[PDB]
Amino acid sequence: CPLMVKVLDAVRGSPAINVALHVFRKAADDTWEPFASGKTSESGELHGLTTEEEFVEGIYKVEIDTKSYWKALGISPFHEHAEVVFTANDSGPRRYTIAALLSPYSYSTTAVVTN
Amino acid sequence: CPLMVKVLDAVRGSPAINVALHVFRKAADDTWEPFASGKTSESGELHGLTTEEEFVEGIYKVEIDTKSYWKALGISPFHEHAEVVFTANDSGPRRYTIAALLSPYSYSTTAVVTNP
Amino acid sequence: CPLMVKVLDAVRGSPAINVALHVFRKAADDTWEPFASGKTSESGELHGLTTEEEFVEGIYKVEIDTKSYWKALGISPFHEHAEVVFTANDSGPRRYTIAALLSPYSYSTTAVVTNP
Amino acid sequence: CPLMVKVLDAVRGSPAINVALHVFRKAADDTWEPFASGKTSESGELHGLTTEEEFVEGIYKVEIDTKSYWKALGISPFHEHAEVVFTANDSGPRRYTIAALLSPYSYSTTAVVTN
Ligand SMILES: [Mg+2]
Ligand SMILES: [Mg+2]
Ligand SMILES: [Mg+2]
Ligand SMILES: [Mg+2]
Repeated sequence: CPLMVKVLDAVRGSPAINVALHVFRKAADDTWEPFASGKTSESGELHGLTTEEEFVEGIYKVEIDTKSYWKALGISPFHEHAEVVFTANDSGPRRYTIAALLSPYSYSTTAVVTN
Repeated sequence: CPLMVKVLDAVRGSPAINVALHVFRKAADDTWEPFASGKTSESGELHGLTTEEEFVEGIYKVEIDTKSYWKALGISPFHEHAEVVFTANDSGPRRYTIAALLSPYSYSTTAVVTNP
Repeated sequence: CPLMVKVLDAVRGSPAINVALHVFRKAADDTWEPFASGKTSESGELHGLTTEEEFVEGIYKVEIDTKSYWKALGISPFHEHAEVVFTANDSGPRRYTIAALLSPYSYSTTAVVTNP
Repeated sequence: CPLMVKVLDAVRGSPAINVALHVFRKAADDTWEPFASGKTSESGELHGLTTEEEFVEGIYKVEIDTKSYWKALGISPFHEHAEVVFTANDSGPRRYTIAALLSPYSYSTTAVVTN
């Protein structure tokens, strides 16, 4: 599992469940091309997006549909979505966890990159 | 001043100075059109991006060039940029402050929205 | 203004207004002595807590009463308060801005430290 | 495991390893009394602080020695420590995860309370 996403809800103090997200890879076109997607689990996590062989160096975008999440809860949100854009880099074995902490008018994202 | 951006450096505990940022607005054909750009001052702020008359209803994207900021300080950061995407003014004009707090492998962004 | 506090509400996207906070300074016997207190304004800021002459070197604690803030808005939050503990002025006088960003089960705090 | 702590390093993008923390319980004295302590693991986590029987309702303080962590890395920090103060509340089965995200001049803490 070279790439995992974890989403937390700062209003309810809970995993953010059933959050849709899409992963894109930058093409030589300089355009965003679909790569993988899913919905977070009851633990707010999404595993199995890609494989070591598929997840080569390049620029990736993770788009988290925060707006639909807050709309489901009946809370007016600010952002259309949360986006995390980064270069995947081979430097020994690397696993990427993208963590996101959601509030209606604020979000934070952190990368935990381990070996 | 309907749109202002403030950027802070969480490593140094300081304004994030000379940070480039670009604002885009979604066009009717769903592409991102350039809207405004600038760089943060000594106070980490960018004022004067637009006017009440120009800042019409729409979907806007603020792209903050965090990578160049960290690189110039000797740091190889995680993110290519921080980008903030939001619908503006769809209930009438508002004043928007976009705040960003930067660390090499993390950032947070908050919006303060006020009624003039 | 050597010490200022700014508090934001991440649920509403607004200043956190009328937030009570108390500042303490560690005494020579390691107890927390009252130092200053006040409440945030309509802009979410609290100015005038102290002066350059009174704000001597020491270990300071800012206790922000986040629980009463959320409760008055109908929300039962996680934290009793947010507290910020730091050594001040031990390399000479500095100006400190303590920023807090509040959500019911989360908060963040950042310091902006500048040389007068 | 009714109470777990997880600490992340936003400068290095990694678990915050070997971070000392102390847990205190408020006494009727209105004073802070030692309850449990430990150091975060290589995954930035600290488990086994208490038990369901011991972790009764009351006010708890988690003090995270962020200053010593940053000093070990040679980075000047702002805070003496990070403190998380909360009331533990019986409302069906509840497990508490205190998560902390550390930067030298900034930290965030979030509570994930699950059933
Ligand atoms: Mg290479
Ligand atoms: Mg309309
Ligand atoms: Mg001295
Ligand atoms: Mg009860």
